[PDB]
Amino acid sequence: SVEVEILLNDAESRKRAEHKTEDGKKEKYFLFYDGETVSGKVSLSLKNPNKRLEHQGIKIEFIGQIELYYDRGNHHEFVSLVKDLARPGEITQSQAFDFEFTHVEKPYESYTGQNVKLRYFLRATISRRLNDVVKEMDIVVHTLSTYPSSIKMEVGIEDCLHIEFEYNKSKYHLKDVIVGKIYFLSVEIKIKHMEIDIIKRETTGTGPNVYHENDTIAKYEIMDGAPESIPIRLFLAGYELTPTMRDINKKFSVRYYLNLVLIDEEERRYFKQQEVVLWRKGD
Repeated sequence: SVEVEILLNDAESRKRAEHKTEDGKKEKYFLFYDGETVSGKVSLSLKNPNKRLEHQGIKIEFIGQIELYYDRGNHHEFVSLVKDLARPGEITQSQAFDFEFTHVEKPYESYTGQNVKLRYFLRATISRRLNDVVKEMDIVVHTLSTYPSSIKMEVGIEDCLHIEFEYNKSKYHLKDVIVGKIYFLSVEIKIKHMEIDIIKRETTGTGPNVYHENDTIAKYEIMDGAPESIPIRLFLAGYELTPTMRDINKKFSVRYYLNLVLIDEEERRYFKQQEVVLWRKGD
């Protein structure tokens, strides 16, 4: 019947960004920042040159929403712009409709998680008696930040095991290098195994319940039994990372931790973790 296309102005002049979809594929989408105008045209193409198409209105929407997987039908839209493009009538010929949303709120970064998703899109809808012809084009949003000593964390019993991990920042951008050192200051118990992890914690809070998903992004092992310091360098740019996302519209958080892990000879596990705020540096 109809083929609806959504075409952005300055299409081939604007930046695209890679973003992983719920499946696992990484597609490229038009990248927008907070505030930016979103404009273009909704293109209608009559499959049958020779045939009207009746409708109860054509409209374009800019929507920003949070979708919780434990409540999948119930979208939480945080920004909705609606611009009606046509009154009910009929299309008797392929044609396009201009649209512009000036000043578009996009407070949060796009996120495709484990129990939750935050996406922006344009939706063009042709209302009809039977079923609406609906067309959605996702667009991706990024949030840039700008920022400016030593941070320490330690693990193990009292007299018999004291390990100290020291690193340069409490904040890192997504291409940064975590520069630190492991100090073995006391080792009366044999150490069977030790590692530094970077962990992504996704916290989704849907209804009375909160769900929690830990994802180990990077696992850096500390070798062979002769524990002196050992310098640590974790290269963030090698990993799939997103900025820290704190309490996004009180629906979910994505936070990152350095997780110090120590397994002794009696097989006792010693854990310590500390939050590092990730952020996106503007290119």
